[PDB]
Amino acid sequence: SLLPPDNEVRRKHETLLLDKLYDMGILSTKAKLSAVEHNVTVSAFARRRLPVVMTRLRMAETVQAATKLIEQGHVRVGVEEVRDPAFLVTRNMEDFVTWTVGSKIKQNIMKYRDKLDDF
Amino acid sequence: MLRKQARQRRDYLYRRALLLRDAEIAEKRAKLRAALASGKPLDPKIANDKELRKDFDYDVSRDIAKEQGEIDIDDEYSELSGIVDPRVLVTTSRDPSSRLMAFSKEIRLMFPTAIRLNRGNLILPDLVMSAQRERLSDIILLHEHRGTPTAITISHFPHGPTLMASLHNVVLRADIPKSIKGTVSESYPHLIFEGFRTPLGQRVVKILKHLFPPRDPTNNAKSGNRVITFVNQDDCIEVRHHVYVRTNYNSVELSEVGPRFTMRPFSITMGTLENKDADVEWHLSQYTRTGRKKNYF
Amino acid sequence: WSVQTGQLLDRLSGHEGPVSSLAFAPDGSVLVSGSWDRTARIWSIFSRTQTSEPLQLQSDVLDVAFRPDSKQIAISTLDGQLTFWSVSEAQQVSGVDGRRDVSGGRRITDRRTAANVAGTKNFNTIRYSMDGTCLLAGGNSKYICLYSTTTMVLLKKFTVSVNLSLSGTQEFLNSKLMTEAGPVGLLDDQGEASDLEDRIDRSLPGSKRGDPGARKKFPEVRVSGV
Amino acid sequence: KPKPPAPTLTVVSDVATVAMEDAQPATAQGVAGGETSMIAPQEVYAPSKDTAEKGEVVTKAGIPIAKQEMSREEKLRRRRREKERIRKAVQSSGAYKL
RNA sequence: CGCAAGGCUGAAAAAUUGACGGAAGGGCACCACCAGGGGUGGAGCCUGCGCGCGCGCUACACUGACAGAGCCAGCGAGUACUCCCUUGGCCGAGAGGCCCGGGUAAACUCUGUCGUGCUGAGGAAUCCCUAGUAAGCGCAAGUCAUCAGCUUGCGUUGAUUACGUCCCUGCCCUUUGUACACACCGCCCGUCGCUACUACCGAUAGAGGAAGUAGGUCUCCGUAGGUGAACCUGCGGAG
RNA sequence: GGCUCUGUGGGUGCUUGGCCGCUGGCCAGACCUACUUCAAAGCCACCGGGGGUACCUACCGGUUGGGGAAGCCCUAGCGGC
Repeated sequence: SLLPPDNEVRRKHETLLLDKLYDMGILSTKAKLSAVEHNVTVSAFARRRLPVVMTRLRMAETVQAATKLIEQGHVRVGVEEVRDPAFLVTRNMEDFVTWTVGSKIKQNIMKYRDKLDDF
Repeated sequence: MLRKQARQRRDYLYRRALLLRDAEIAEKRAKLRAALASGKPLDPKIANDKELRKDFDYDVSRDIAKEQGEIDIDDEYSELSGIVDPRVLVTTSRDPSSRLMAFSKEIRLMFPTAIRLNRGNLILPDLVMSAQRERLSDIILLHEHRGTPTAITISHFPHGPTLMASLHNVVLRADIPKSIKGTVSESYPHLIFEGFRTPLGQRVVKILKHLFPPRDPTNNAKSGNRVITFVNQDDCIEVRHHVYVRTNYNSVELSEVGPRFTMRPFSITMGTLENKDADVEWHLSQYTRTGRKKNYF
Repeated sequence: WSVQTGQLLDRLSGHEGPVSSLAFAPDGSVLVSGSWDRTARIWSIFSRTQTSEPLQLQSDVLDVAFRPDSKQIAISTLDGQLTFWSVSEAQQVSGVDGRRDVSGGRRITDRRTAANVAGTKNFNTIRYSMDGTCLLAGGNSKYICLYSTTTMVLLKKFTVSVNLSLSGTQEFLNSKLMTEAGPVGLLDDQGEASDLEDRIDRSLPGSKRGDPGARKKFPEVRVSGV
Repeated sequence: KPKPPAPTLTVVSDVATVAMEDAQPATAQGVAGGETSMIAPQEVYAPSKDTAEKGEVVTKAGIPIAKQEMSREEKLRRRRREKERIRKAVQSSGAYKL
């Protein structure tokens, strides 16, 4: 902000900062620097954490149950199992968080949907 | 992959709604910047908003960049505008006729980078699935009445708009003999658009000119020998496809090489071909009182 | 891309997920991609027709390796199984279910038994021998397996480290190291340091892949390449 | 998403590759390795028009040929090739009547 | 309201960057070759386009007819849907309502009965087509444009033959650029324009016509001066 | 006879003693309080962002009144600069 408004490096680093924060999912728009004024927030980081983002994705029911499930280790993010309940899930890894391989929670979901393939 | 398409479409719709609210605020912020430079007194409801001034000090620069045109608007085409060659497949309805298949070939040859696909027994969600699975930019569906085509459906992918249009006055390439016609040249075509002035007209201009691969801008004003013309009167966009030689610096000889349409659009939906429940952006309002008087595009 | 030109030749496509392992054939005719759409692709690029034959699998593909005499390929999935396919007639000719053979675990910060820990039961990387007769397979686990590609048996298993300062090197941790505040190798003991640059914790919360802070107390055992 | 690529230039010298090698008692290369001068002959000397003589031209082959010894036909052909590259990129009554 | 709003007039260039090619070498193409498949074109019906033309639809027999047995889908639910019009009679003061007459598949599989019998699969051309593709089959819907003379979905059964090459027909592009190591290549060719200069030709210093070229450190001593013991500078000698 | 729950011991890393004022002693302890020449070298030392600064504190530069380490000189003193 304190740079002059027609500055090239100001414009380039505004677009870089907004694109970085929108790719990490903290901001919901990438067209205002007042988003980084009063919308970037430790609560925005803490809701980009893993048990809250799988509460939102409805992998669990509540953030307490989600922290219990990812402490017991049913949740992988991508291809690697995640035991840390503070792993910050970015906007393009929210498409890859899912259950682990031999999960009893996955067997519970398939047994509910009556698609329990035992092979 | 499918979760990524759904997530990116939802993020796009949320960003568009936030842009609506931010435009409602930024119409007020552009009065504060113009009053600061010119010294004309402004409204008290604008000059006495502390949040507006406090955030204006950070958000000057994007308004200046939009005034200079240095940035581009959040759009489904602005992500890959002149970077990727848009690949596009043309398909028929389910059981095509021979003249519909030859017409599908003709409007495949209209685009230099298109491919044609045989429908056969191909369910339409799996058609959309295979398009997103092979990263196609556009699909175009064709519908015939009885050996004569009556509808196009131009759908942009991954989640872009459909333009459904009905065709009239179709004169096929496959009616004239091979002694008079020939193999159409496949060079990157120039495009001209005539008569689009509303923002809806610029919308249909965008979703029609992002079907063609981008022209090399070094010497494009004189090189290239093939032109495609979209000109609308009474919101029925009429399209010709010519090939030309510049027989002098003052004169040019045209030669009609492709099919002639006058397509009329009747539906522009912000959502792909599978979504029948997508939110429409415009539709041809028949059976209203002044829907025949009012001209869109 | 092309090496002698420098610009981008193509973007091949047909994968419904991120592509995890690539392998060009040692004669030079076939690319093979393997991706988290539970799929692999025999890409033929260098011919006049550019074609893609899919190999549908049961889980996410983790590794792809060729035989030196290029008629065979081994692809290692996320179930923990190796599947030996042929490249000419694309049929699976062989297979090893190798979860038990590599499952050696129980890190600190792991509330499962080492037999129930999923995640250290797959082969992240596989390489044929220069003979072409024995695979070697290693994942995020203590064991390296050395399989035979014809007789399909595990010839020899190795242990990478005896080092107990690493985290996952014994599958049965002893109960002497479990206090009433968690394990004894888990309490933050930075505050009992004489030097300030040792006492300062410049670590970021939830950073699995590297941060310059890098507490790195008791790192895991994983074989990331063979 | 990493960063936009911004141009960065690196100044290499004419020293051997065992000056880029790390510090150790002896080199890992043999006796043949260790004379490779880290810049190619094209960077030691490349014949071009900016480093040619005054009377001479250099061709596309890297050979000095002089404009005086060049014939008229080859001059015309070299002009045509350079032009092809450029294309690729009130009076008196007696004065009126008589 | 003011300007715009006064007719040497009477319809059908730029270029040191430009105009057009040729030869060689690449890339691609069911508008190319190659191997096959399928339409249309023969008879009848009819939308449409301008009597003609195709696009659909139907009939045309071994892939047969009759009678049985068994066994398979998917999309589809707006108190909403109905094929006519009539001979009679009922109850109808009259308008109507009644009654009786007349005009969740196809396919497939198995088992038997009869046996080619106006009971004949489309010429020249021309077009299209490479995997759940060609082709057969039914079921459903009728979505502000188009479509009932049909349209669009949806499932079912599911092949032959290419998957190579630029030889033919073409299309695109290289011969400038756009990156550097290895490695390889090695001044593509023609007809004119334009510009600069040079001289020529001939009518009245001049507009045209025609052409060509582009090497004494340290220490000491003897001196002479300086600000004097000393100390400094300069010189001449020895170590 | 069975399930469940609980307790103790061993194991879950390669085997060199219990304690102390530890080259020696003690496990029944013993003796109790001495001995002393000359305080100290400097630096660093993690509070989220923008902003206010009256008061307190930190740093820098000064002002009055006292204080005199040390440096310099000599008429030698209770000295002088």
